[PDB]
Amino acid sequence: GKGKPRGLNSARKLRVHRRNNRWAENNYKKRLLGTAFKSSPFGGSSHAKGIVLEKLGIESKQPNSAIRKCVRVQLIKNGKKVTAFVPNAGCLNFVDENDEVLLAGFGRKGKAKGDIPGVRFKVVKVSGVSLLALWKEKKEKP
Amino acid sequence: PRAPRTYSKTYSTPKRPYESSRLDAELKLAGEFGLKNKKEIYRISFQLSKIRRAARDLLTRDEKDPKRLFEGNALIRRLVRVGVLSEDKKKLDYVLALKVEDFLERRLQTQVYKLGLAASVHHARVLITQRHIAVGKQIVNIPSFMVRLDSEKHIDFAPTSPFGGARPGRVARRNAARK
Amino acid sequence: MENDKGQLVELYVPRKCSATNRIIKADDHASVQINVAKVDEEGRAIPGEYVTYALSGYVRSRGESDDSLNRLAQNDGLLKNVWSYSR
Amino acid sequence: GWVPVTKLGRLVKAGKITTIEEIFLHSLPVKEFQIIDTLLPGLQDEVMNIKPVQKQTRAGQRTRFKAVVVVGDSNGHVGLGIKTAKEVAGAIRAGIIIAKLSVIPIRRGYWGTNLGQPHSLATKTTGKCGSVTVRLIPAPRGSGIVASPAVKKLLQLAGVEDVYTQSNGKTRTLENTLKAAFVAIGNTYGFLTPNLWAEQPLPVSPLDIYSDEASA
RNA sequence: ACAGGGCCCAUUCGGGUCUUGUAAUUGGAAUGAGUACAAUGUAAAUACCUUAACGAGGAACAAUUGGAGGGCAAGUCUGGUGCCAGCAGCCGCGGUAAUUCCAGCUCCAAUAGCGUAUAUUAAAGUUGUUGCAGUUAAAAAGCUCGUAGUUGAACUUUGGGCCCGGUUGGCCGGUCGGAUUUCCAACGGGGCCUUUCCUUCUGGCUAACCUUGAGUCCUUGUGGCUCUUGGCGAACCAGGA
RNA sequence: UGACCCACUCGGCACCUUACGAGAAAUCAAAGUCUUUGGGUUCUGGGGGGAGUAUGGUCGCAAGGCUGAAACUUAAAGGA
Repeated sequence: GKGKPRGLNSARKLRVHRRNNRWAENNYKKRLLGTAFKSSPFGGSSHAKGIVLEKLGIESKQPNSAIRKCVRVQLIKNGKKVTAFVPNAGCLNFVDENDEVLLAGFGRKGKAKGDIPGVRFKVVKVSGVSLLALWKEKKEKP
Repeated sequence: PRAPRTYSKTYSTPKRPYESSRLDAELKLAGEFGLKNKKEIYRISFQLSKIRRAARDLLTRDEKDPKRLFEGNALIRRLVRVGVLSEDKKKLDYVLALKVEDFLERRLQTQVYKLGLAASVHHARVLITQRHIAVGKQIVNIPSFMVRLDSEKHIDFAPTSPFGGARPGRVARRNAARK
Repeated sequence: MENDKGQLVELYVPRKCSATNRIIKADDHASVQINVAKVDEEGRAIPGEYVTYALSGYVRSRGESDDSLNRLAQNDGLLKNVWSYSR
Repeated sequence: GWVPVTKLGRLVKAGKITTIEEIFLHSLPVKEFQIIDTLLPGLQDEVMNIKPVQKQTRAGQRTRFKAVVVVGDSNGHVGLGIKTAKEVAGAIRAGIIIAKLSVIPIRRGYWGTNLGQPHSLATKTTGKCGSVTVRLIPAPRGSGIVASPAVKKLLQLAGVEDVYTQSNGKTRTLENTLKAAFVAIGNTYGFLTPNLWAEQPLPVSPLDIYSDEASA
């Protein structure tokens, strides 16, 4: 006689005692307050527009040393101030201050990647022309 | 607005992606049967996986119930017409013991090969894309065709075609216009 | 177990404890099968002819067997007494 | 040379016994291994997992290389064993034997629609080790071998061809997994369906039927 | 021009005769990207398609972007630097011979297209109903009662009897590759009857044979359907109860 | 009659032994009947911290409880 009511008329007490439970399970937490719209940068999104400030330097977390390349942004929305991260080379160079940049996630949700600490985004485009190209030289910049 | 026109993909990919398991039985397929891309091994795979349940579905009606027989005897005769399964096997039952590999022989791609009119499997194909082969007096330009058993004997070469008629064929309006 | 057309299609038929019509599943060791015996009408052991019966492992563990046979060759047609279906 | 040992060995060299289904009927032991070499030759091997341990000495860490080995053919015959050893070249090896004494039938059979030529099991079975639970289930025709790479493997060698599966069951334990699954197929035979009930009537044991050859 | 990877002989050369190949001399052929008469096209042109004239020899008419420890294809090449420059999505290189940095040669991958950042997807059985985990990894409420919610033992025609027909599968192909009959398996399905609701009454409706007024083409006959008369109601109109 | 012995049972409170099973294992007659994945239903968790804090809302006289963030930071923290 495990812990649940079982007979026939035990609809009522079931549609409640899952709907309570669900709570805790983290996911169903995000989706009811859902956080996504109020908290976090993109709100209910995937991508966005921003414009750079400084070119900050963030060393490592440690089993590592690794002085990586990050940029503060200004979005073109809530305004948060965010940092974000660059790929490939130096990549830095090609992000010349107060330029237009196109930001996206980091495929991890929330969370925070690899050897970087409070950091949660990547730089996809600039000006809107790739980075991918303004490192495999299929275009160049204005 | 208008009747929004209706369409299902045929493909159903795999559940695990990579495997030196199943992989090195596609490349034993392609290959041996012509084909091209993996977007063939998986078309079929779907359409067998399609039929397969309409059996499962039945079997679980009783036997004898109207629906079960009708499809079976309508289901079956659809596969007798395409050569797929024999005469002698059709109880129902049994269509289940049909692996990928039976269907492939009844693709025009290869039925040409066997009707040799083709060096290897290849010379079996350009041979289809290039308007060359023909069923009635009618061209077909697509490897995946599926051989309807009672045609088969009517498989050509057409009037149009260069290998049975209307003219020599381009490269010949050249060896006769430089001596 | 069999086909459509009377073809026994199996590895074998399992042998089944003789008092307990469970099963004997390959690698039992515990495993016995008895070969008691009969007398001929005389202190002479009858040869090439005997009873049979077949213990699981099952019950070797539980004391059981001694009282299970003492049902059965009294229950068969040799022994007299010791045993009771009314305890 | 083979050579022999025990009453059971001698017999099969000579060949007073023929098939493996003698031996699971009377349900013998098995100590020697050649005992199923002469018989089943069909037999083929397969290596699943070669992992290091470890028993950790005063200025070092000892190691072996569990292998774990599965053997059989197509026809209802699986083999399974697990001999650690040191270096691979005892470790597999006297795994391969470890499995061979553990050959075990199965009891391929019908889904429904009786038809002609066994493809699936007879019935639902389950197995348990520590954590894993395996729920093999009979599936109709070439449905498929519905499971992990490894289980597929086991189940091929043991044809068998088609059957649904499911786990529970930490099945990053390649070793406690197979342990289990194995203990279920080996247990098809250890499940009364109507078609057995017809009481069979005991043969006579080899241990005193060829009693004289069986000794010096 | 050599180098060869074969072969036929090698009593030792080496040639050789079917072959790829490193070439820094090579010479005949081939085209359009661009240029451009005309026609075209175009309301009007540009372009396309056509095409006279032109136009391919490397210093052209020149193809790039990203890497070359691992992940992950591919440099334990040369040069500089010495935990400083710098790289590195993560593991990590760099503190005097750096397979990672700067750069030379060399190779690898995509290739008129590559990279880069962001968001999303699959990967994710790390949101899960199918498919998770909750003895200690992060998780069984302190324990019990409870209004909802949710589930809820079994039992109320089974069996048998006759029909008649479909359309898969055999056995004849009946024939100048498909038409169908007997032989005959599978399999559905309508009847009807065995104590058998079919909401059921007023007509019209009958549609079927319990009918049979006559009988017989032909295998010495439960193989074949032309005809009105008593009598089948659910093949169905249409008002109700 | 009662204590007792034994035979049997139903209900306990545990224990030994196996492992056919399960597991990352240590071990487990339940953590078994789970990739052969599904008897009934209530709670909970989804990397480590920040922190069961700040906040609001509430029960208490108070101690305090129940409810319960985020920014930021980080490549491990952990189990056997």
